[PDB]
Amino acid sequence: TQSHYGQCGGIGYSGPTVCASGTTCQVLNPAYSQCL
Repeated sequence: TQSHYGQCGGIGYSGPTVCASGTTCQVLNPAYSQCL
């Protein structure tokens, strides 16, 4: 899984798109899905 503060999604986003537990794959803005 992806670590705390590591980016998860948003801007048609590739790479480690699956967060660690406790933290959420966020939706702060359309581009900004992060592990918070």
